[PDB]
Amino acid sequence: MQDAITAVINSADVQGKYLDGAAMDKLKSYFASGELRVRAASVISANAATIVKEAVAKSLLYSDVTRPGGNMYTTRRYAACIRDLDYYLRYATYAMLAGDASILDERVLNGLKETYNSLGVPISSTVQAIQAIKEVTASLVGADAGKEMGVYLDYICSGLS
Amino acid sequence: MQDAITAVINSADVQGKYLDGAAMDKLKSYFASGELRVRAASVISANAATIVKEAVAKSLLYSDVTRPGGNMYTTRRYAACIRDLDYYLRYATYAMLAGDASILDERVLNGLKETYNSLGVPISSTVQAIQAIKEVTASLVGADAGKEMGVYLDYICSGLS
Amino acid sequence: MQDAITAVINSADVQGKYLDGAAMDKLKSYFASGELRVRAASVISANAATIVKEAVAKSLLYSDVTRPGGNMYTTRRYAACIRDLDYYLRYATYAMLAGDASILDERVLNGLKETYNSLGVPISSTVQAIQAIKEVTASLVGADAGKEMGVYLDYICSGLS
Amino acid sequence: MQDAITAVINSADVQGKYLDGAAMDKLKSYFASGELRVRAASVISANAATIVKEAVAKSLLYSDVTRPGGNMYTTRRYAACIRDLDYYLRYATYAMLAGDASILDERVLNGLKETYNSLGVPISSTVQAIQAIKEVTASLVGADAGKEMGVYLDYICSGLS
Amino acid sequence: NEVRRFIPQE
Amino acid sequence: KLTAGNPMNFLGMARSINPAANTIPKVSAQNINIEASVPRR
Amino acid sequence: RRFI
Amino acid sequence: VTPRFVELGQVSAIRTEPEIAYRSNQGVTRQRQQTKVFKLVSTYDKVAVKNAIRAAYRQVFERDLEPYIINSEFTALESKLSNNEINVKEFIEGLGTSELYMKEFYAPYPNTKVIEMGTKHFLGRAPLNQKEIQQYNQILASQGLKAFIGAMVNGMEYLQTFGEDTVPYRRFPTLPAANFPNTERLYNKLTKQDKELVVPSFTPVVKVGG
Amino acid sequence: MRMFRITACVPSQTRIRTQRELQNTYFTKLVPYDNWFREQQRIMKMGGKIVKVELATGRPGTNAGLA
Amino acid sequence: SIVTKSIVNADAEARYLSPGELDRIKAFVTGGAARLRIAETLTGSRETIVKQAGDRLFQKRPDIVSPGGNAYGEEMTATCLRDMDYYLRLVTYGVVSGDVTPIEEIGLVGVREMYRSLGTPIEAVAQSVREMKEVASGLMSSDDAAEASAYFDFVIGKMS
Amino acid sequence: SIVTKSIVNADAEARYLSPGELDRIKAFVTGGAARLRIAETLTGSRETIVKQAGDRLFQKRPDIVSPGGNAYGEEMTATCLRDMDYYLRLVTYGVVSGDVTPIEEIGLVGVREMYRSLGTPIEAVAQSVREMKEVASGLMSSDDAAEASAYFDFVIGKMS
Amino acid sequence: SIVTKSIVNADAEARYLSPGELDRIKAFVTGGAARLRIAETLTGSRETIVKQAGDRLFQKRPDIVSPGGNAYGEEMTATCLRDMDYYLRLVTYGVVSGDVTPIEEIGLVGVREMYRSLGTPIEAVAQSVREMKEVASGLMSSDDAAEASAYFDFVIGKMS
Amino acid sequence: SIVTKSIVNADAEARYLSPGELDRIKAFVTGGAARLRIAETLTGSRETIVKQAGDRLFQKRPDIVSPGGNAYGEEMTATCLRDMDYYLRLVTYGVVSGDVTPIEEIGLVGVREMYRSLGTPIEAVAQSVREMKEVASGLMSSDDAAEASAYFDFVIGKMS
Ligand SMILES: *[C@H](C)[C@H]1/C(=C/c2[nH]c(/C=C3N=C(/C=C4\NC(=O)C(CC)=C4C)C(C)=C\3CCC(=O)O)c(CCC(=O)O)c2C)NC(=O)[C@@H]1C
Ligand SMILES: *[C@H](C)[C@H]1/C(=C/c2[nH]c(/C=C3N=C(/C=C4\NC(=O)C(CC)=C4C)C(C)=C\3CCC(=O)O)c(CCC(=O)O)c2C)NC(=O)[C@@H]1C
Ligand SMILES: *[C@H](C)[C@H]1/C(=C/c2[nH]c(/C=C3N=C(/C=C4\NC(=O)C(CC)=C4C)C(C)=C\3CCC(=O)O)c(CCC(=O)O)c2C)NC(=O)[C@@H]1C
Ligand SMILES: *[C@H](C)[C@H]1/C(=C/c2[nH]c(/C=C3N=C(/C=C4\NC(=O)C(CC)=C4C)C(C)=C\3CCC(=O)O)c(CCC(=O)O)c2C)NC(=O)[C@@H]1C
Ligand SMILES: *[C@H](C)[C@H]1/C(=C/c2[nH]c(/C=C3N=C(/C=C4\NC(=O)C(CC)=C4C)C(C)=C\3CCC(=O)O)c(CCC(=O)O)c2C)NC(=O)[C@@H]1C
Ligand SMILES: *[C@H](C)[C@H]1/C(=C/c2[nH]c(/C=C3N=C(/C=C4\NC(=O)C(CC)=C4C)C(C)=C\3CCC(=O)O)c(CCC(=O)O)c2C)NC(=O)[C@@H]1C
Ligand SMILES: *[C@H](C)[C@H]1/C(=C/c2[nH]c(/C=C3N=C(/C=C4\NC(=O)C(CC)=C4C)C(C)=C\3CCC(=O)O)c(CCC(=O)O)c2C)NC(=O)[C@@H]1C
Ligand SMILES: *[C@H](C)[C@H]1/C(=C/c2[nH]c(/C=C3N=C(/C=C4\NC(=O)C(CC)=C4C)C(C)=C\3CCC(=O)O)c(CCC(=O)O)c2C)NC(=O)[C@@H]1C
Ligand SMILES: *[C@H](C)[C@H]1/C(=C/c2[nH]c(/C=C3N=C(/C=C4\NC(=O)C(CC)=C4C)C(C)=C\3CCC(=O)O)c(CCC(=O)O)c2C)NC(=O)[C@@H]1C
Repeated sequence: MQDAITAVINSADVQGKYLDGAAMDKLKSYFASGELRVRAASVISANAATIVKEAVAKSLLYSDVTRPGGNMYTTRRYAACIRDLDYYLRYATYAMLAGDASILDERVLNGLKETYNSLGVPISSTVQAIQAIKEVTASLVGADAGKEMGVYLDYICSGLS
Repeated sequence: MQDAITAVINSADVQGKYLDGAAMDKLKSYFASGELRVRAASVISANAATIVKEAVAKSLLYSDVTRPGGNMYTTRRYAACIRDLDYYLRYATYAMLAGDASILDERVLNGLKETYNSLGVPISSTVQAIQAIKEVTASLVGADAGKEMGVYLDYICSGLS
Repeated sequence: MQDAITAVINSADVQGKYLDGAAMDKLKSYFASGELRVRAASVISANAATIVKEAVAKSLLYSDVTRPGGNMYTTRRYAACIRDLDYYLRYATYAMLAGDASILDERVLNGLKETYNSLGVPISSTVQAIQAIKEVTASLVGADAGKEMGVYLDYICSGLS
Repeated sequence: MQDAITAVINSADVQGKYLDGAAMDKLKSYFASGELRVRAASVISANAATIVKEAVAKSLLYSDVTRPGGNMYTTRRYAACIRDLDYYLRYATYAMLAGDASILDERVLNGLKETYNSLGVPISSTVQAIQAIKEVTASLVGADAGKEMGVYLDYICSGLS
Repeated sequence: NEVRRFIPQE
Repeated sequence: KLTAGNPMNFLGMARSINPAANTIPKVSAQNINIEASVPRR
Repeated sequence: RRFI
Repeated sequence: VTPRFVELGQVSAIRTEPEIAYRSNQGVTRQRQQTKVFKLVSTYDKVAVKNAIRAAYRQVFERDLEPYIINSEFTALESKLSNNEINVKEFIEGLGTSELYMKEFYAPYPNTKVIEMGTKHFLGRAPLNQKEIQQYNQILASQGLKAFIGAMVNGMEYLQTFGEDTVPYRRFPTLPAANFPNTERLYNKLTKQDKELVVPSFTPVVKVGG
Repeated sequence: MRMFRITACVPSQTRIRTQRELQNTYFTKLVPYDNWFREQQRIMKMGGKIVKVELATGRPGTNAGLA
Repeated sequence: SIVTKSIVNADAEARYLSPGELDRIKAFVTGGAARLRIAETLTGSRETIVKQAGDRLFQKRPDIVSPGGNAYGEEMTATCLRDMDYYLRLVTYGVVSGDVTPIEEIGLVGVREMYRSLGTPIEAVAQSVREMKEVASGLMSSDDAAEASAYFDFVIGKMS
Repeated sequence: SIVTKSIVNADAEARYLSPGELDRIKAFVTGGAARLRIAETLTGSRETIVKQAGDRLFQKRPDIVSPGGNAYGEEMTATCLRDMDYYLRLVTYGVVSGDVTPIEEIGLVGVREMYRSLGTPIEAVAQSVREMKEVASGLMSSDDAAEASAYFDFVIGKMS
Repeated sequence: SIVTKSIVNADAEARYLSPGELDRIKAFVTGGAARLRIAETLTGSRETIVKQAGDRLFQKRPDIVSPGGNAYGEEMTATCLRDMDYYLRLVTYGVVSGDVTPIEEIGLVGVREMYRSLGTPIEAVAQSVREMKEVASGLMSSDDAAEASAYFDFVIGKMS
Repeated sequence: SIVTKSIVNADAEARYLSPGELDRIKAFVTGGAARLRIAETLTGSRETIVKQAGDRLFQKRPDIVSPGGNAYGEEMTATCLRDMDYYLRLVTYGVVSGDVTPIEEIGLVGVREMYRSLGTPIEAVAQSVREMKEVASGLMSSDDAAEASAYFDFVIGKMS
């Protein structure tokens, strides 16, 4: 895992260089964004359950996936689907705070396609659900923070597609 | 895995259907067959060792398979072989009791053809030994039960080739 | 793993025959070199750390491999490369004692390229370090023993490319 | 463990004797009580949660045991205490069905006194609670069944003492 | 009493 | 021809040894008193 | 000991 | 008219048997439910003790031992477990440190594959991450096989999952990422099915130092 | 090898288990000498109380011949 | 199904089913016809069981069907009956199976998470099943009702 | 017995006995008079069962009663027939108890190791039991023979 | 061989061979010609070794060649003598290799399962190995015979 | 980094970052300029920090720069100062990140293996870092020195 700060440090380390003025500019840019990221993260955590509930309502419910024979059908599978959506939102919040998507490549996407394809989880439906999560959280945290969270939720979706 | 009852139940659940007339018929048919299944199962277990012994004697003894250079040569390989035959008889009896071959797909055939090709186990000889097991079991359980075991032992044979 | 003696014994057992003259000569050949192999394994085990240390000093140090951005850079990756060279010398010594590279095939090379490719370990640099292990080892076990050790250190290098 | 049936068998096995008339007259007695035992065991199973609730209410609740400083205080301990009372009623039902307290010796009292002593679980209050379970049980299954259930709850109480 | 053979069954 | 391990290769040896089977024994569970004949070391 |  | 609540539970269009079979077996395998967990709660029942022991052999060695032993080398270990002198955890470690285990799942494979077969047998799962692969690779490189088994079975994860009285069993972990599919690939192969590494190493996302 | 015979009472902290648990709560077991430090640390971290420790096998003070 | 459970248990111990297990399966298949009749009763009266249960439910929990409630309106109310229909259907699966396994595997594992996410008062779902149990009991003999109630009671316990 | 077996299974799941399990017990404790009848038959005719089966075994396996055989001589032949009486006795325990656990715990755990240390060809011991089964069948009605057949077959399967 | 036995032992401890392990490999290679001579003796005299051992065996165990016995009849006797030749060929593998690894992996691993399935009495197979050991130990010097005996005895100990 | 460290701590518990963690992150970003100034100070005076500290080290440990010492000779002496430069740069990474993981992952995991392989006396390396901590501390105010000292002490505490 790598955040915005360690991205600067790693780029200097691979060249064996101390941090110069340009590198300090990048760290300053991230420090200036810190307040925005922290406030958004606290709002999302306090509303995580409701964010997913509304994302599910507008994207999954009353469709083939919830009718008998569907992948979300049965209480276990419905519960697993909500749990997965909780994970995506929680790791996007990590990524948004870190300002770096590498956590998504490492702790979310690694082997995810293989998992879903072996279970028969509908990839398009989960992508539509995450996009619904992106829309819902944007209307909660604002356009600027909504667009920042949109990057990391869109990163997950592009990983799955 | 699924038995005859849960196959009907699960296929009804996938379609969101209460058990209709056709389903009730299938359940009645399995219930009527139940007594003969438990009797055959009790017979096979009492004769499991003797069944495999006779099947090996009549299919895999005094051939090039048991001689040096044959895949049954050496005691460890001979033991592994008759251990394998014991697997097929026991799981074929599970499937007979369940009235459903799914346990064979799940707990017997998964990866078996690959495993035998890796170790050089001759599948042709193996299917012959299973066929011999089919003949020997039929003589002990009867004709009706013998055919039922024949179905599932044949299922294993066809899954090997 | 099979050693030279095992290969002779297995070559005859697979035919189900006693050891004839030709097999006895293969055993005699191995018996002749027993002191050569045992003496070399004694000195190698005495100088294992030294052989790797000087093989690294002569092959990897003060190059871009150990400088920032090189795969040996960072203390963690330095230790990992040292540990790997300890493997290759200890297993090459096993192969030399056994007069047979089966142990290298089974315990070393199986999946090694997959591992290194996933971690980004440079093969060519790894081959240089092993070849340097060979030259250092030869200067310590004499020329005859270093010739036999070279066969099995070359075997690893061949299996890596 | 041993039930009433296997107690008769064991008394004959250790003498190497086939069950004689007197031994059969023991087995007839147990077969004659089978109906009442099975009836009572079904009543308790249906009222199990209710029995402990009522036994707890008249024995533990609103005393120092449940108040701060008492060993039932805190939710963990209250729940653990009810879980233990669930144990006692359920295992005494086993011993009632079998007509033999051996299962109590092997699965209830084996190491219980040492465990309670180390954790500070008060025995006297646990005995008081069990006695309440006995009285509540008696009012629900009858007089003779409650007499037999009382025998096996008294066995635990004296066992704990 | 049976006499077992050492020939492969056909 | 016969290959290695084939029991035919020892048929000649088996006939040469010509092992002597025990005579069909004269035993009868009917005549045996079980409780009296079982050793009591 | 030389690194050159 | 058809009651609305009936229409709200209806399946669109007719479903053919293929669709029915696919939909009936979708999701996590029923093997997660259709199993038995051997938890030795007492040593009075010798039949249960023996059943737990034989399950232990099948878990650690992947099948019954008879066709690849001459005589049993675990008899004293079974005697200790049966006499309540050790626990199931000690019995399980005794199996992993045995010469039989070394022959079966150490000598035929490189230490990289020894790691994943180790976690499969004793933890029920594929290795978590590269840190875990590193941690066990150093143990194998420096102390050998017995140290590796001892590390797994005496770790906090083992005790929290299987405890002292329970035979390990196949797990279906949800987290972390890739643990479920890797564990699935390990447990969907027969013994000696092939000589391939399921988890040779985790491809790093950010190379520290490179 | 040297072995300890240890008695320990390990409570339950974050769950109310419903199966029988006495066997994994208060137990006496043999621990190889080379595992006791690690095992003792683990029991301590799980909240366990080590109630008795004995050197069941081996002798105190041995320098050579530990097996 | 006891048949699946026995095979699972037997294969976990790598053994043939014991004589006791085979006897249980024998008694299970013999009692199949009585189980099937009870299933037919519940299956036949499906629509009236749900409708009357729903009316009883709304009588004693009017909030859930009044404005602001989870089931307020025609569509949401039908969904509530649809859910009740689901659980009645699972009860028939269990009745025929002779076991709660179809009930638990299909409609109870994680049910609490599902209804919490939807904002459905779970204690009212448990009430609805209680209502269906009372209605169904009055459509079958006392013995038949007692056998069917174990499956209704299983659902109710898991919703509490 | 049947009761202990049910309790053990129920205890392994930390639950009260199922109403079905309480049905098998209830039927057993009311059908027991027939079980005692089978035990009386086998007990009363144990001598003829063992001796007729013993003679049948020696017909099929004369070698075991020949010089070099494990039962050669009257002292060993008596001991062989003595072991047959044991296993017949253990079968009456199984029939009366309604379960094989009495049999397995007395005479089948480690039976291979005992007969290995003695030199007895356990296969022949399996043959003797199925000889006693055939002779016992003739002394009993079909239904009685089927009831006792499971406990005979169980012993045979655990010697084979 | 002794080489693979040592290597596997050291590899499991992530270590080089100890001084003692190298010592016995050095001794093994030094005394190689003596082992090849002992192996040469057994191979040349195999026919007389097995026959005279086969003859001795059946005189101690006449039952196995009597009716019902495993080796009853000439054809089964021929199979039994074949098995003796197998285990003779394996003893010569043991001597040349200095380790019982060729014996275990070819003829002892799982052997009890093989002979149990065939009904062959295992203790009688061990006896036939004794007989071959005696016939063999009289065809060579005591020192050579003593080395050969150790490998015969290993089989006798494991089969017994 | 402080952000990564708290994220991995929160992920390990499958939870969102706690208010305490979020407040620590907020303070760190808001005090960001003060830390970068300290890193700028260390970076700019890296030549004199390493040279003076290296000069002091060889006075404190003359053996390492004597015949048979690991740093004997100008070339080995250069590599020792290079290594000190490595560790100083890592300290500046730790300063700006508010966490030691960048130091640990780059230059402390396996450091004992690396230096024992090279023959370097590791405790003298701890001394060299210690010397750099004094020289650096004397180039800044006490409060700034305290912030940098924590990371110097972490390196010292790990190698030593
Ligand atoms: C009626 C007693 C209560 C009630 C019900 C209610 N449910 C929903 C919505 C859903 N219910 C389910 C249920 C299931 N799916 C399954 O797979 C299973 C097992 C087979 C069950 C029980 C689902 C999945 C939904 C989501 C909608 C969909 O089916 O796609 C609602 C509507 C909630 C909303 O806002 O949409 C209602 C009203 N509500 C009450 O208040 C009663 C206590
Ligand atoms: C919801 C939008 C969709 C859906 C979900 C669904 N998922 C599963 C099963 C699993 N989901 C995961 C996912 C992860 N594991 C991880 O570690 C991470 C990284 C953060 C992720 C994303 C896994 C591993 C599984 C399998 C294991 C498990 O379920 O515990 C299911 C099936 C559950 C089942 O028990 O069968 C479902 C239903 N399904 C849909 O239809 C939606 C589109
Ligand atoms: C002779 C001392 C005893 C004896 C022998 C006997 N064996 C068989 C049959 C077989 N024996 C083997 C043995 C081996 N195969 C191997 O690969 C190895 C190691 C290389 C061994 C030892 C096998 C495989 C068989 C099966 C026959 C076949 O070759 O295909 C028999 C005949 C069994 C029958 O009834 O057919 C006999 C008689 N029997 C005794 O009584 C002696 C104590
Ligand atoms: C006997 C009729 C034939 C024969 C058999 C033979 N099999 C093996 C090895 C294995 N067989 C299996 C098969 C299974 N394992 C399972 O768990 C199941 C599912 C229930 C099956 C079907 C496996 C996995 C192995 C390898 C692992 C193991 O042995 O435990 C061998 C040994 C091969 C070797 O090289 O050792 C043999 C000899 N061989 C024949 O010639 C017969 C035709
Ligand atoms: C040294 C010459 C080169 C080098 C090595 C290097 N290797 C790793 C990591 C690993 N190496 C292995 C190797 C093996 N495992 C086995 O079981 C066997 C058979 C004996 C071998 C050879 C493994 C499994 C790993 C991963 C686990 C671990 O690191 O302990 C690294 C680290 C890579 C990383 O970034 O993690 C390195 C540096 N690197 C070079 O540049 C040299 C040319
Ligand atoms: C009030 C919002 C709800 C309510 C409360 C209620 N509680 C009881 C009885 C008890 N409450 C407790 C609780 C605790 N004990 C502890 O140690 C802890 C941790 C601090 C807690 C929370 C206990 C143990 C009891 C038992 C009585 C006793 O203290 O001895 C009652 C009485 C129930 C009865 O029938 O006696 C009530 C009424 N009831 C409601 O309906 C509200 C939702
Ligand atoms: C035989 C001469 C006498 C006899 C023996 C007997 N012993 C037990 C039970 C046990 N014996 C041991 C002993 C050991 N286990 C070991 O691992 C070792 C060290 C290598 C030894 C010495 C143990 C531990 C037990 C208990 C556990 C177990 O069953 O293995 C029994 C069985 C008692 C019972 O009912 O469980 C018996 C019969 N009995 C005699 O009468 C002989 C005089
Ligand atoms: C209730 C009447 C009294 C009470 C109970 C209480 N018990 C515990 C903890 C444990 N209770 C047991 C008992 C058993 N476990 C079993 O498996 C069985 C055999 C079937 C029995 C009888 C055990 C083992 C424990 C410890 C482990 C665990 O809880 O799983 C507690 C909590 C102790 C603590 O401090 O953690 C309590 C409160 N306490 C009273 O005051 C009542 C009089
Ligand atoms: C100086 C205080 C001490 C000292 C130093 C010394 N080091 C070496 C050689 C090397 N040092 C390293 C170190 C690192 N590589 C990394 O990636 C990291 C980043 C954190 C570190 C710290 C390496 C890799 C080498 C090898 C040479 C190379 O750079 O390629 C030497 C030379 C030893 C030799 O014989 O060549 C010396 C002298 N020596 C002392 O005595 C001081 C205590």
